[PDB]
Amino acid sequence: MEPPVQVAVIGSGGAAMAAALKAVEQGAQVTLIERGTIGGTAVNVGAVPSKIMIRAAHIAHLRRESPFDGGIAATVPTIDRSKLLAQQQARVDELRHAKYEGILGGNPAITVVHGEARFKDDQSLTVRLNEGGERVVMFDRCLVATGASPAVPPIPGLKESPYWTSTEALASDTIPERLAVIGSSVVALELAQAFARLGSKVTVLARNTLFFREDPAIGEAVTAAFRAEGIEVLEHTQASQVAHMDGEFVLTTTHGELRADKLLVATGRTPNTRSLALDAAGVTVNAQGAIVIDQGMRTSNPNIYAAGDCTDQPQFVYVAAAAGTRAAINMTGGDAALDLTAMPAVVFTDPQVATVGYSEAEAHHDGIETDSRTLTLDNVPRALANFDTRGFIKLVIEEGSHRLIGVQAVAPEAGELIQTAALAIRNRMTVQELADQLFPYLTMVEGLKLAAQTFNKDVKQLSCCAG
Amino acid sequence: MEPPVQVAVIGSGGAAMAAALKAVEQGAQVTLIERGTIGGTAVNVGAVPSKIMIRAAHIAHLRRESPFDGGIAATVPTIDRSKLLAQQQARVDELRHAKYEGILGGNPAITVVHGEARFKDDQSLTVRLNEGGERVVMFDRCLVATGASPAVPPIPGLKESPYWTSTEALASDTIPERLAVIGSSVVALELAQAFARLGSKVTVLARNTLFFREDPAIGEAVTAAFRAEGIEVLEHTQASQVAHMDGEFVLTTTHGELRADKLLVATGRTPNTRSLALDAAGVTVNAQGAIVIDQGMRTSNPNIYAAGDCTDQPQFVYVAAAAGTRAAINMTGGDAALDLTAMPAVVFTDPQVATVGYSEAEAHHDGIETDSRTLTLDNVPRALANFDTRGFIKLVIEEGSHRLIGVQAVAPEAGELIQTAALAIRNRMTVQELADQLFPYLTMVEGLKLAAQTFNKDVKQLSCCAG
Ligand SMILES: Cc1cc2nc3c(=O)[nH]c(=O)nc-3n(C[C@H](O)[C@H](O)[C@H](O)COP(=O)(O)OP(=O)(O)OC[C@H]3O[C@@H](n4cnc5c(N)ncnc54)[C@H](O)[C@@H]3O)c2cc1C
Ligand SMILES: Cc1cc2nc3c(=O)[nH]c(=O)nc-3n(C[C@H](O)[C@H](O)[C@H](O)COP(=O)(O)OP(=O)(O)OC[C@H]3O[C@@H](n4cnc5c(N)ncnc54)[C@H](O)[C@@H]3O)c2cc1C
Ligand SMILES: NC(=O)c1ccc[n+]([C@@H]2O[C@H](COP(=O)([O-])OP(=O)(O)OC[C@H]3O[C@@H](n4cnc5c(N)ncnc54)[C@H](OP(=O)(O)O)[C@@H]3O)[C@@H](O)[C@H]2O)c1
Ligand SMILES: NC(=O)c1ccc[n+]([C@@H]2O[C@H](COP(=O)([O-])OP(=O)(O)OC[C@H]3O[C@@H](n4cnc5c(N)ncnc54)[C@H](OP(=O)(O)O)[C@@H]3O)[C@@H](O)[C@H]2O)c1
Ligand SMILES: [Hg+2]
Ligand SMILES: [Hg+2]
Repeated sequence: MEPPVQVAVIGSGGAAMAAALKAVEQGAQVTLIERGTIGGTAVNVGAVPSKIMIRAAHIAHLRRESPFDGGIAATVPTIDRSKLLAQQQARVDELRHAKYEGILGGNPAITVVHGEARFKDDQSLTVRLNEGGERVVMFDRCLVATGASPAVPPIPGLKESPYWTSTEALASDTIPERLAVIGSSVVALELAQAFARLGSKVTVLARNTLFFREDPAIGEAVTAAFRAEGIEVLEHTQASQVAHMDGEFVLTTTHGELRADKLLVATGRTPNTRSLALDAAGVTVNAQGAIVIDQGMRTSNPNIYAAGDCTDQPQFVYVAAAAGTRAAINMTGGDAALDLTAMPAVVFTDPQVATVGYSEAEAHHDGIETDSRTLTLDNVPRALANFDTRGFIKLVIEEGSHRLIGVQAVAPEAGELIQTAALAIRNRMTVQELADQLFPYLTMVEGLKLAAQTFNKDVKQLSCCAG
Repeated sequence: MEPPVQVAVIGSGGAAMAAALKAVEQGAQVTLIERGTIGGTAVNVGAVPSKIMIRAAHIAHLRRESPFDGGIAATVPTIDRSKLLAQQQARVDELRHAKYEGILGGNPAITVVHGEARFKDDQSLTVRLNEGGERVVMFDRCLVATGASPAVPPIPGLKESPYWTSTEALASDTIPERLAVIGSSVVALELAQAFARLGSKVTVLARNTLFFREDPAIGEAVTAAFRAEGIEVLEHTQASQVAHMDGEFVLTTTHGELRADKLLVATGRTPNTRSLALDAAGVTVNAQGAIVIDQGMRTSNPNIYAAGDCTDQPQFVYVAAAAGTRAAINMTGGDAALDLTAMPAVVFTDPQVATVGYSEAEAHHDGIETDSRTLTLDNVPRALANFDTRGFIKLVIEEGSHRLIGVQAVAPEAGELIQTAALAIRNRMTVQELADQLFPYLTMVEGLKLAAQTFNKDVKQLSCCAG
């Protein structure tokens, strides 16, 4: 009779949870090791609390102003951040219980160990237990799903100052009068706008332009939107010194001296791999410290897998979970691979950013010949009816085949409409085929159809829902 | 040398516009006859003004209340309906110019005639001109695209009372203190909620239940939502007498006497065909007065076509436009057919209703064996993060193949997510295939994936974005 496979999982985030559950489903016995709070980043200090805070911010903003203020009075709402934080935290705590702790605890084929794991060799871990002492965890296969942590640039004075990462910002019980933000990508900008809408005077120090690594139309639209609601965006601006004196931050910058009550540093994340003794198990990392893996999540050691933010994978919980599931399949004798060809991504600013597939520049880099169309939102009936035409929908096609290969959008509800684009790309549709489908009038997603139609004719001279 | 085909178009709405433009593109000479305002229903008195008013209502509602009121103060906003109406009307007038009048006037192959057309015979019309007298319009082919008008039930006292249809409601410059609504489908309920949110005390007299012809889960959710925000929904209630006395409506009902300042009657629409002398051209109508057509929009007379609300077609401007385009193709020697298999539909209540493909009941009626899953919105991360879990997402599949054949949703942004469902149905995807696609976390559209996963496993015991 053959014994259950012994699977060790390091972490308890989206990747680890998916792996643990799939491994048990496949008949393995799981030992899961977590050094901090169960659930990792998405539930505790990431996606969930951030989206809640952004929704609160949206309501505050719309109470302050709207495109219908000519006929609907607005007021500046009083904000009780203590109550908002309590509400936010209760949902976080509830979800941690329901989807993480309750699922791990209610399964007898799973042992949770509260401690910090490192590799002893290629078939065992040593765990420094949170209650002191150690245990050894022997395994047949191991998944490393240790995630990442906020990166901190070596700006003089920053290290010893009382600055915030996303964690401390989300956990804060007060809205600061003045918030400085160093960074210019999704964490910085999601949180900058939320804090601004909840009452902070926000200044963003962007070392280049916003969303510098994305199609430049994205940063252009987001920058304009931010400035329109009173967020200061200092482009090509870095702080050379941080100080905290007489109860406030003092930043020395290329733009002059800036003062603020709180400072958010949102300058990327780094993989959590330095405490793992990966060399002891022959697990290779890249120049950023990320664990190198193939499409099956296999490391340089055949019995060790890695998934999620501790690898080079896109840092989205749906990617981490998908990777964990497939790692578990492979740890239990299967043959699975992760396909990210139609992976959507959403930035929860207002307007939202959403992308899927190739930008023009990404396609060019991969040797693909392209064409594109960029439909400004003043051509989308829904945006016109809302009297808010900030943004655009951009479609990228392969030349010759006219297959849709990418979409980038800046729009309210961009995160909803992007999934239609994602399915169109998955199903290898041409823009003509997409345009010939019926879309509902006066929805944002109708903009995909209208953009697709501009490859053939002028949408300006097209009648209502022609197609 | 062969002459341009002479195409007559009756109407100037979505169907007529699409046809006129396509006919010219195909080398025909168009004579378009319109008795009233250019643009017909969607732009002037339908979709556009209604969606604007509903958006205004949404802002008013969120200024009044939200799930975040524990930490964000709310006020009752003053509403200036004169300013809101002016804003609404300016957008209507702008769009009529841009997409209808400017397009017709700027094309020399198009003659617009201001008058009421009827058939003289099967190759000509007589037009009663708005400025008096008549002209004859000879044609080789004719498209009838005359739309529909609000239906009015023969309730004693109603005919001679100063009641509203959707037209008068949308054009009103004041929000009535008390609004009674007779009707229980999309027009009644879209407008009931908009008026309620803008300040009216609204009472809906529904002769059966809300959305009686739809999957019963829809009406159940909408009814609960309406009651939750103080709209009275009187089910199985009809008015047997209308009177207008001492400046108010007095309705005699099965629920007792009801009084209101204004009365909206929203009890369907009827095709505009009685003034057409259709018998003179051998064009057959059905028992409702709708012009009978095939999938190519051809009537009983081979030289006459019909499209839009004057037929039995679904009354959506995107259907009318698609039908008009294809009628024009067929009028100019082509072979086109309209496929409504993946036709989405959206109700702009809050939460929205959206449907595509078959309900369980519709599938059963067509001999299709089905299974289904209904995911309540308290399982959707986005809804949880918004602290608003009103609604559900329901998926209908064919048994055996597991092909997705229908989706019904009641949710905020249901109209956006429904298009992903529409494409999945177009591409003949199984629920397993849909579930294995990556969706963005904390979007409403993620609910489609989560619902799809419940055909295989319990979503309650699934970890974050497992899949
Ligand atoms: C502010 C913010 C907002 C975000 N918003 C979104 C969003 O809207 N949508 C989205 O899809 N994604 C979002 N993300 C990203 C998402 O949170 C991550 O991509 C995802 O949570 C990564 O999951 P994971 O399983 O790889 O790692 P994690 O969830 O980070 O879990 C790793 C776990 O391993 C533990 N650990 C590490 N080392 C050891 C060790 N040696 N021994 C024991 N335990 C260890 C850690 O304590 C941690 O609990 C956001 C992230 C942040 C920071
Ligand atoms: C309140 C309301 C809200 C709506 N909301 C939406 C929505 O959100 N989304 C959506 O897709 N659809 C919506 N609709 C439906 C949409 O407006 C219609 O389905 C669409 O406009 C029909 O277009 P059509 O071309 O068939 O007819 P119409 O646009 O009605 O045009 C018919 C034209 O023919 C003219 N005419 C009639 N008889 C004659 C004659 N004998 N001679 C000359 N001219 C004549 C009329 O004056 C009219 O201008 C809504 C409708 C209403 C009433
Ligand atoms: N909605 C979501 O899905 C979501 C939400 C939050 C986080 N996340 C994920 O979590 C990860 C972390 O996000 P992130 O926004 O922190 O990082 P990121 O997207 O990796 O971007 C790095 C940011 O740091 C800046 N930067 C780096 N070093 C700097 C320095 N020395 N000085 C000033 N600026 C510096 C970069 O500027 P330049 O671009 O100019 O180099 C850029 O703005 C990302 O993968 C992100 O997608 C996702
Ligand atoms: N968002 C959109 O796409 C949109 C918006 C507006 C309109 N439209 C379209 O325009 C058309 C008209 O919509 P509509 O809502 O007026 O009609 P509808 O959807 O055809 O529904 C008819 C309504 O009238 C009721 N009714 C009929 N006779 C009645 C009587 N004698 N007494 C009381 N109630 C009576 C019906 O009740 P029962 O159901 O109980 O019989 C039902 O509520 C529809 O095709 C609609 O889809 C679409
Ligand atoms: Hg349209
Ligand atoms: Hg998730």
